[PDB]
Amino acid sequence: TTCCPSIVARSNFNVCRLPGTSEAICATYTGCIIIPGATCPGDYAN
Repeated sequence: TTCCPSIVARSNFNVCRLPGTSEAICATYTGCIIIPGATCPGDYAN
């Protein structure tokens, strides 16, 4: 599951994913995070 800190970060993440870039690389690129659960925390609300 991916969780993003802000709207901008999520939008950036989605563009990063368009060529098929691994989630983990898009995460460090944007500040989004990958978690094993389905429940994003309040400080990664987007």
